[PDB]
Amino acid sequence: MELKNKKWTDEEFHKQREEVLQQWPTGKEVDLQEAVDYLKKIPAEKNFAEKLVLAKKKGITMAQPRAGVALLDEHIELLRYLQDEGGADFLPSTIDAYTRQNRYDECENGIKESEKAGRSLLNGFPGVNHGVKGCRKVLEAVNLPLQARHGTPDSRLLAEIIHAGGWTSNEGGGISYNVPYAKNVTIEKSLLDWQYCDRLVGFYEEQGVHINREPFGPLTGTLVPPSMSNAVGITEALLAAEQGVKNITVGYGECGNMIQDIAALRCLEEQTNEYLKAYGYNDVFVTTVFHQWMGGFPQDESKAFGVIVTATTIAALAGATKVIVKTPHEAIGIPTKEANAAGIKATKMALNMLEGQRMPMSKELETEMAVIKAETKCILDKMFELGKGDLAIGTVKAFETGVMDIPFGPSKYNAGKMMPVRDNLGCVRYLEFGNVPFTEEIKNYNRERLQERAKFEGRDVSFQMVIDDIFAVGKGRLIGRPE
Amino acid sequence: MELKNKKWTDEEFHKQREEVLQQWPTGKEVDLQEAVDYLKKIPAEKNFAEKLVLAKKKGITMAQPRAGVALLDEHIELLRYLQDEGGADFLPSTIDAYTRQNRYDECENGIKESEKAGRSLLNGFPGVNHGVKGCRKVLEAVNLPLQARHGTPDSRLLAEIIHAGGWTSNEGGGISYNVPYAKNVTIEKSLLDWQYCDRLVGFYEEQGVHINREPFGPLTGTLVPPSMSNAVGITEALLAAEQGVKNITVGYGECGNMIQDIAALRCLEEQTNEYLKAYGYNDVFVTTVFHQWMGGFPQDESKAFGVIVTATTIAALAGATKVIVKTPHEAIGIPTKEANAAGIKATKMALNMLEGQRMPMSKELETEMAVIKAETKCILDKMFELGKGDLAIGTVKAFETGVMDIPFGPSKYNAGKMMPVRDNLGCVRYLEFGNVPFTEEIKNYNRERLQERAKFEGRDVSFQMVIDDIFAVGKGRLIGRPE
Amino acid sequence: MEKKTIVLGVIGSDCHAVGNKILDHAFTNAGFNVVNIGVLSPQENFIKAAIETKADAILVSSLYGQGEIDCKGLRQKCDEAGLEGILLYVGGNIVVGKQHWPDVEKRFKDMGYDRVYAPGTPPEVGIADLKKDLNIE
Amino acid sequence: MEKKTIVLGVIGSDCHAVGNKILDHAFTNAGFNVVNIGVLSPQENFIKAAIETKADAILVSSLYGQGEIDCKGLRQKCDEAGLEGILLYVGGNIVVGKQHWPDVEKRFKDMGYDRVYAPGTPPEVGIADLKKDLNIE
Ligand code: B12
Ligand code: B12
Ligand SMILES: CCC[C@H]1O[C@@H](n2cnc3c(N)ncnc32)[C@H](O)[C@@H]1O
Ligand SMILES: CCC[C@H]1O[C@@H](n2cnc3c(N)ncnc32)[C@H](O)[C@@H]1O
Repeated sequence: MELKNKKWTDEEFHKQREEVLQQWPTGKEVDLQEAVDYLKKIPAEKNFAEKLVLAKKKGITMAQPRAGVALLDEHIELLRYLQDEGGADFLPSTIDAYTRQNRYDECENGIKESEKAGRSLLNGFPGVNHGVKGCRKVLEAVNLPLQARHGTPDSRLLAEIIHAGGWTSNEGGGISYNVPYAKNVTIEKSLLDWQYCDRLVGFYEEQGVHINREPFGPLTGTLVPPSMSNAVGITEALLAAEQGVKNITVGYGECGNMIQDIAALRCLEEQTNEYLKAYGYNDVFVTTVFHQWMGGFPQDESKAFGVIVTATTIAALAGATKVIVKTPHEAIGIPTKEANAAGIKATKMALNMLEGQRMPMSKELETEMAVIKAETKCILDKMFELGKGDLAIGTVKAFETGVMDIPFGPSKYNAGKMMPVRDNLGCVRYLEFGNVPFTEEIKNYNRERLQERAKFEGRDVSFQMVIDDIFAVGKGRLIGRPE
Repeated sequence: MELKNKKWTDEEFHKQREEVLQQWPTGKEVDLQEAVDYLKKIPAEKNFAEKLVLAKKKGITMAQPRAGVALLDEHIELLRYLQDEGGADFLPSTIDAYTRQNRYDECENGIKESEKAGRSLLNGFPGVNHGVKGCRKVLEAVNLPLQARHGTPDSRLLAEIIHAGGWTSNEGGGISYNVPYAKNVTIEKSLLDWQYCDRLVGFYEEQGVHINREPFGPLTGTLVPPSMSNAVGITEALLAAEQGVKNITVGYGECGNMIQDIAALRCLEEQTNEYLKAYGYNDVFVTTVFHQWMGGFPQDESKAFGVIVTATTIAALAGATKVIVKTPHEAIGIPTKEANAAGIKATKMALNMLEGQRMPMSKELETEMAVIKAETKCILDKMFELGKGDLAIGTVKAFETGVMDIPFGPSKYNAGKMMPVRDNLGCVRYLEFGNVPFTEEIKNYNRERLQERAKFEGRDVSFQMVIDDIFAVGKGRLIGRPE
Repeated sequence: MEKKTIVLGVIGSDCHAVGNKILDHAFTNAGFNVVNIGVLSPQENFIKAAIETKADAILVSSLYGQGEIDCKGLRQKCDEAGLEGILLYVGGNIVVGKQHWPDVEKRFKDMGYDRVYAPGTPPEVGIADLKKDLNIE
Repeated sequence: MEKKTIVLGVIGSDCHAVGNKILDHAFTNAGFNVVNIGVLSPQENFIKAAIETKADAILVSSLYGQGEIDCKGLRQKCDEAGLEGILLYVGGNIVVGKQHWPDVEKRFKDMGYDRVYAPGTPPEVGIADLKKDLNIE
């Protein structure tokens, strides 16, 4: 297939489906006619798109954990605990990393070893191996909407299975589920394969079945400047809407400066709506998800609560529709159900302690918002230029030329030239610009802000500051100060 | 002695000291000449007043816990743990309640019972019974400044012992350590005995020994409107300055709405400085302390962390010089050293995650600050008028006539007519005004904000909402919504 | 007729008052005559109120933790004052620190308290126990 | 320090890369020649690199938890490839979940790993251990 930002025809989409469903024997359990009927029978309280609408209307932030284990019954018991004891508003199913690399043979071995060991040797739920039948058992055992959360360059079959399995949201995108999650996958291929995932949701919407799609804002979770992260999210939203997706949650990973994070989430939401309307997508329901600190966590569990709950306070004051819950086991390993529930309870407590409260507008916030919108528009303008008006082609050439560049991304198709670092108040700025197409005025503001940190710390801004910032939160503070 | 807001003469004060030092045999260990030399040998790192100055200078918020047990060595080991493992910036010594009621006989019995049981049967440290000798042993065993934290209407002997013991801050005030802490003590008598505690600090300052004084802002910890709380703190600050106090930390108890709380702390600091300078006290160094939620806590420890850390975020963004640490055992009992260190670590993590960040000015914040100052000035204006220019007499008469009125105060000298309740955003407002001398415009703003909650909850504003608000945080949310 | 009278206070050198006000409210709303002696109340104040009002129960609240000291000997003093068999309740935060609750409950029952309540007990629990114990359910 | 060559990678289907970058930075600064095969590396990539570069040690990083699977059999393959006695290190977040560390260390040592590192191990610990093990302190 050639890559073009255009809705696949029904015929072209059907041809792809028939190939994709053959990639594992559980694909034979996907019956689009039957799945539509099953999806339409799901109560609204368990439909992710409809509950997001509810959250927007009521102006509340919903808490969603991450969670997944190899075996079906243990996974169900896990999700039931996070629902019942944790108080989750949405439920995940986090997919294991073998599935994300399409290694269902290794999934199966991991399943058997997990059975033998009495504990999960997989780092998530192998949804392709458990098939439509298993994913439905998960949905039928819980009372909350379910969303696949993962990190999969080629998610086509996983998407067929989890949607037919009644999970009414799929997370990911052709950029955000490639560059942080792969090394050898071309941007062109991941975009094409994520066109399939968006097109499947488009098909379902055309039958009246509402399914949420959530681009993965945080990317590498390591000092991603808001404007580069927002440019990715806006791009993936536009690419999804073209394939017929109607319900989109754009996401952002916390950087830690409250004003910057609130500016970012508002710019993300405002410019996502603006760009969707500019390009003729007039019936897309946009929500936001704020991810609690996605960098290295401190190992001390009390300090972990300090990160979890400050992060939640930022999410609540930003007016995030959703917040993703970190746990006090973040530094160590996949959380126990008790550690996860602990994080959920602390998060929802914080949310209820902040009911209805929003950061009011200020000069400082409006200034940071204009910075981010200007920086994001530089990147997106150049992408449309490079693609000669086609955003999907422009994304490929943007990565080829370093116009879009994700810090620390393992993908060999990521230039790895742009370098981020915090300023003196902890705002993530651009240290090295690479080929990121900023005006001199925008570059000067980044340098001005960084120079204040050089003055305060008595040292030149440098990659050592970047390393310090990478370790700072794990060592107990936001900013990587000397010593 | 008659009550006047006039610095005691050296002769008057000395006459009182010789009476006070006879109230327990440990008064014989107090030698003012010797104590001055001892205080002057404490390094600056261990002087509370001087460390507050450094905190203000560097723009940082310092975390201070509460802590106290019957026996000396156990208390020392406790404080060392909070210092070393907790990372405290300041150390308390919380006095037991028998001391606060001057029942040193019962202190002595509790010491003996605590020795027999191998655990503290006292809820704090009996500083008077342990004497200057004991209090100096605490100071010599730690590496941080020491403050007595208590709740004592007649603190004269305690103050003598703990200051001569090297503790360079004393918390309290003639109002804030009477009405929430006493039943039968007249306002005139607690003001007079606190004039003593303030005058002792004034003597020490005249010798060049710097000692901090901290009025107890939160009062009853139970929905205290910011303007009533601030009027108390400004009053106690002015009454202390008149006796020669030079280093004052005015305090405020979190109400839970971030904008209201930040408005409250800034109004408190601004009007304390304004009033001090208006009344000719031109060399007073003012700092602030923000108390994390002083109402009922949730029993669930993760939820408790949610309160602890949201509260710390408010304190940091407010620019508080100091924040007092709650622990996950708040709902249950006096925390273990581990639960206290847990609270300190979560708090300091939050502070370090917010380094240098402050709530920027907003129209919303500007409005709430104007409301609080106007409300506070009505109360203080009426007090001065009632006292014919004398604030101490004005305070006695304000309590006699309900001009100053502390929600749920046990003091029979507290009118108990003013009734507080939260508005639809969680801001504490005046539900019933009693004799609080507000203008009709001030009263009408309070009613308008409360009507939004009636409209939103579908029920009339009422004392039932107050009950609901009293239980809400323990039940997992700020606002006592129905059902 | 017989409207039941309770004595309600906070024992010892304890000044906590919000719970006392809530408990007064709720037990009054439940139909009890509440003789509220308030905070900072020595044992004798509970006994004197109980005699003057012919109270059917004494509800001791102890929040500050030193109730494990202050609560000892109430039952005996109630016997010696002629109030044999009166209901003695104790609740709040009655020992210093988080402790294993069954151990705490036995400790106060061993002092002669009929019912012992853990932190955060709703008034409605005490109201239901008192109606049952007084056979007025 | 005298120069030695190590192979460095992230094993299996694991895509975490920030630690790989720091470890390469740190071990390069300490004077090592780091042959960095990067993320998503099967066991064969470590061995092929060790052979081509005559490496003195293989540092297997494993963050995503499934290293307990992926890491089994590396030593045997190193033996069969003629790399007998080569140093094998494994660190990162190498099992799924918080576990009792002595059990984890024995599990990976029994697989044939010379040193096994817990979560949050500073690279300086690995560098010092490697200097000791290669006797170049
Ligand atoms: C607000 C508060 C304060 C205010 C109180 C204002 C006032 N005068 O009322 C202030 C700040 C002044 C205060 C002071 C101190 N406090 Co205080 N306070 C609290 C707090 C935060 C909430 C209490 C409250 O009002 N709750 C709401 C009301 C409605 O409920 P309640 O009082 O808990 O009681 C309910 C239930 O227990 C039950 N109940 C209570 N008694 C009874 C009896 C019966 C028979 C029944 C059936 C039910 C029942 O029903 C009540 C109503 O619903 C608690 C901790 C918490 N709960 O989160 C600490 C707490 C009670 N305080 C405590 C302490 C130690 C102190 C001091 C004694 C400090 C000291 N070392 O001297 C001082 C008081 C000095 C003195 N002389 O006693 C400790 C007790 C420690 C322990 N027992 O191990 C607590 C538990 C905090 C802690 N975890 O350390 N406090
Ligand atoms: C940022 C991050 C992400 C980013 C990574 C971006 C990228 N491509 O690099 C994103 C969000 C994409 C990501 C994805 C996922 N992640 Co992740 N990630 C992290 C996080 C938050 C920090 C990692 C980090 O960069 N630290 C900073 C660097 C400098 O330190 P480091 O990586 O830990 O490595 C240092 C030390 O460990 C040590 N070290 C490491 N290896 C070795 C080896 C030797 C020999 C020595 C001596 C020392 C040593 O030195 C290194 C340098 O300082 C951690 C949790 C945490 N630590 O708080 C989770 C974490 C590693 N992730 C985890 C998981 C499970 C996932 C996924 C695998 C999800 C899944 N189920 O598939 C996916 C990846 C998909 C895949 N194919 O593998 C888990 C692992 C669980 C477990 N082991 O039980 C963790 C621990 C989170 C958790 N507690 O659940 N993640
Ligand atoms: C670093 C990856 C981002 C986040 O992804 C969470 N995550 C991944 N897999 C699982 C799982 N199987 N169960 C619970 N949380 C999981 C981690 O905790 C981390 O916060
Ligand atoms: C309710 C009193 C306010 C705060 O005062 C703390 N407090 C009182 N006494 C001690 C003590 N002896 N040790 C540790 N904290 C103490 C309580 O926990 C509460 O948060």
